[PDB]
Amino acid sequence: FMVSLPRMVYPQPKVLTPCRKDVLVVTPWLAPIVWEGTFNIDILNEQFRLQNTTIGLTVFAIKKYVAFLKLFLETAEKHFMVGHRVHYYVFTDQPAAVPRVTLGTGRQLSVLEVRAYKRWQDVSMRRMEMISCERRFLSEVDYLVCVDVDMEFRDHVGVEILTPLFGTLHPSFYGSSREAFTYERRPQSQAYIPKDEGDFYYMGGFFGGSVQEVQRLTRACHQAMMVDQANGIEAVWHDESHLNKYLLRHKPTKVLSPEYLWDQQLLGWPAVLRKLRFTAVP
Amino acid sequence: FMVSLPRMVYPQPKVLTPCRKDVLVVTPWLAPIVWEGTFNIDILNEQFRLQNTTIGLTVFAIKKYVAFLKLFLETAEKHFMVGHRVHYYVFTDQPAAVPRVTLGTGRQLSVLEVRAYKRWQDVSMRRMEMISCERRFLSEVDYLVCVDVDMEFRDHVGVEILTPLFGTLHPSFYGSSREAFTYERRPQSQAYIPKDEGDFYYMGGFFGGSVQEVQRLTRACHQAMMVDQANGIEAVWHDESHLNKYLLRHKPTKVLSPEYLWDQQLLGWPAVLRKLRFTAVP
Ligand SMILES: O=c1ccn([C@@H]2O[C@H](COP(=O)(O)OP(=O)(O)O)[C@@H](O)[C@H]2O)c(=O)[nH]1
Ligand SMILES: O=c1ccn([C@@H]2O[C@H](COP(=O)(O)OP(=O)(O)O)[C@@H](O)[C@H]2O)c(=O)[nH]1
Ligand SMILES: OC[C@H]1O[C@@H](O)[C@H](O)[C@@H](O)[C@H]1O
Ligand SMILES: OC[C@H]1O[C@@H](O)[C@H](O)[C@@H](O)[C@H]1O
Ligand SMILES: [Mn+2]
Ligand SMILES: [Mn+2]
Repeated sequence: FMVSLPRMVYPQPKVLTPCRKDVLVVTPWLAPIVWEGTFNIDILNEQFRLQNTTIGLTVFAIKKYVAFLKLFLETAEKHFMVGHRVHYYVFTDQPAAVPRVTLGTGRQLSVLEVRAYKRWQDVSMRRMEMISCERRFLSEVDYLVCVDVDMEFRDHVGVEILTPLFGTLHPSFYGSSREAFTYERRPQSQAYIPKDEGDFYYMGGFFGGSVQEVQRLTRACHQAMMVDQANGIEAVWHDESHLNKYLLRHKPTKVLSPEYLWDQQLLGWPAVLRKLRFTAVP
Repeated sequence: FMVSLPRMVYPQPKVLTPCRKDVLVVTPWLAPIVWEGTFNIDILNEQFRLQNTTIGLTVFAIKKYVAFLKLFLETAEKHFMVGHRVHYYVFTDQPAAVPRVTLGTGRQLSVLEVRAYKRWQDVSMRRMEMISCERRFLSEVDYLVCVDVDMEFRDHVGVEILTPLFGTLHPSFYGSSREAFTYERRPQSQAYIPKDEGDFYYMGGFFGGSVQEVQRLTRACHQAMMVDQANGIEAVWHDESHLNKYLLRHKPTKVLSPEYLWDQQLLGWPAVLRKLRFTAVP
């Protein structure tokens, strides 16, 4: 039951003036592509607060990556779903290395101890298995957001992202034609996508959705990875290749612009990006 | 469980070329606004067929309005959800006057006999009550679409419209500022909207959604109309005023452009409309 909004005073949307004329703001399957200027966060905040929405955020910090948690969490506190209920799930082989970061009201952190794998490829790839865990998220949160830890928030990341299923435009490929995408190209892999298929190249470092849709996606990608293993093939970009195959065949209901996953050292600050919200740490 | 799409070959969406630059294609609460050029119907058709989607279409044909049914249904057959399962629900005081129109496969028509009210205002207004009926739609269709009968389809009206809750931009007001909207302005009415509120002016002749959301909307508008009656006030534009109050406070998840409800005699064929899909019959 969606509760009625209260009276609100805000600028009228005008149908004969687009917000943004410089970028695609809706996919061909009618999913919004989230850019600054496309959303009124006051409206969205109302809608999601009236539902008492809880967002879970998953992050893996294995081996030396535990060093990135302090900045990741400190800046999450400043920028990520502020005002909403948040549950951080920190998966680590080193529980005692998790920094004690002061949280705002309505926000909590759980440390989930996991095995470290030796190869950084397996650490990255096994996130899907670990995320898929399963009864816990279903009882505790409405949405799950799944990110890389070697990152910092610099600007607003809020309920505008929430939807049944989302992926994020990889910042190196948003302007590329599809044959340039680094999809897995060997037919022997479950992640295979031919040169004439593909909508976008999604980044493995930022995806999410409802708990149900996230469990579906992580289960399907883990199954597909196990099939590849049994067959002696490792996809070119590991979990990210499978994520891309999944999202090709199960279209996301929102797509995040590269505002939401950017690398300023590698790519600068183009005029098309009005905000750099979540960025790579050198 | 959303089933996997098959391989498909279609044009790549390019994030640095918008489809449409001339019109707003997404609302500030991240609802798509459906214009020609924003959707790939082949993708949407796949998505909805894999769900075996059934669409119900409600139409009232009371008193002399039964004359409009032949053209309405004949042209629906040519343009409305072709290839999908369709159930037409024709509400009439004259069952024997319903024309025998030949339907495509997978499509059916039921005639629901109702009382005629004397005043065209009450005939229009009581649609909400009649639509809200209730167990029947829940068992028989996935979505309900609710339209005026004095209309004809001229072009494609398909699954691009389907969503939990939609309204349609009134063709006389899409370019107007909000204080020009003919919302009910008396505070004594449940339909009241102040001059500094409002996103759009939605047309009472074309709305829809999931069966659940449509039942919510029609129930809320009927309750609000009964309150107004008890209080001796009739809103300026009857059901349409209440519809507008509802959609202000419960935002639609898609908005249809005026392609979907147009009057060529009154308003011509502006360049912003690439297609005139469902049009007023003189
Ligand atoms: O030794 C490792 C390697 C990977 N990761 C996790 O896997 C993510 C993906 O790896 P990485 O950020 O190195 O990949 P990149 O962004 O360079 O593609 C990291 O953010 C961590 O969250 C980890 O915790 N420890
Ligand atoms: O005597 C009447 C008056 C109204 N209607 C139904 O109510 C709708 C709304 O009325 P109308 O189309 O006259 O309103 P308008 O489009 O002129 O605002 C009509 O399409 C019919 O579906 C009807 O069936 N018989
Ligand atoms: O081509 C795909 C790759 O692009 C790189 O820029 C990124 O650092 C990698 O993790 C991978 O996503
Ligand atoms: O101002 C609202 C009105 O606009 C007219 O153009 C239309 O014929 C009416 O039914 C009503 O919608
Ligand atoms: Mn990373
Ligand atoms: Mn009409």
